Amino acid sequence: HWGYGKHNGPEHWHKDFPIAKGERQSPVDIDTHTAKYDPSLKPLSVSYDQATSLRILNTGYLFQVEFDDSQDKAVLKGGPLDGTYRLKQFHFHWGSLDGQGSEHTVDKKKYAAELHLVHWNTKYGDYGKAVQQPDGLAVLGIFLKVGSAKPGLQKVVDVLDSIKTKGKSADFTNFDPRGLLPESLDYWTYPGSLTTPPLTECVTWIVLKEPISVSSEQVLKFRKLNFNGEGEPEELMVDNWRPAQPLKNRQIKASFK
Ligand SMILES: CCCSc1c(F)c(F)c(S(N)(=O)=O)c(F)c1F
Ligand SMILES: CCCSc1c(F)c(F)c(S(N)(=O)=O)c(F)c1F
Ligand SMILES: [Zn+2]
Repeated sequence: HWGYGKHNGPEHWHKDFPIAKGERQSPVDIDTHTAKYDPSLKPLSVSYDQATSLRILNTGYLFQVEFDDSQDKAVLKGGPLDGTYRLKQFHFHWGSLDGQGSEHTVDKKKYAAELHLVHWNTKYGDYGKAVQQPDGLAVLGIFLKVGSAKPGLQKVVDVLDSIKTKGKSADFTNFDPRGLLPESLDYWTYPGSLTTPPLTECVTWIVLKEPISVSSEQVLKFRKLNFNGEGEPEELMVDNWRPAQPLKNRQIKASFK
């Protein structure tokens, strides 16, 4: 199966998922000097006041926190989006070293990790339909740098030892994703794709300019997870990021400056 290694990593994915070589692949390098300020973009509206987390899961590729998306609770709207997108899950990608781990880059700068909050377009009724459509998903991306601890991340960090291996889950209720946001909602936006197979071109990317700070100890705990399942040989879950893909004809828009 696909993964992040020499044998089955990003450079191999095209053989099972030919859209890997498509015209709107993600992530990309964000060249801050060619991005266009767009005074017509709206401020993002991130409404997470009624978010209901359910569960945290080690998928064998990453870990994800899942939300009850059976009602209009936690929604993203505004900015470049038409309509209303419902929060389904967040997850992270991270490095073996603090020097790498993010999927998007900024003027070629790699961050230690990248948080993705995945939302689906409620015009399509549910996630499984939405992920098939060109404007099905909106993913909010937030860079992590290593520095001061992020207090709102600690509840996540502390549960990871209960989901060390592929397929493990744990109840994860009452987690507030507002704790993971930076102060500023200034963003870049561009049309792209899932960054993991099946690499579908269904994503409007919204990448915040301001990183959040996490401690060395918090990211260290991400790196103790395992790609493998229980009772299989230990492979640390590190470097689960796809490198930047060709921008092709696309324009990155900035909400600011
Ligand atoms: C023997 C186990 C690895 S075989 C393999 C593979 F090499 C891939 F590149 C892929 S891919 N194109 O999905 O990365 C794959 F699914 C595989 F099963
Ligand atoms: C694979 C599709 C099922 S889960 C998923 C996803 F929805 C994403 F948007 C992304 S991402 N990285 O494009 O936000 C992701 F990595 C995922 F694993
Ligand atoms: Zn992701």
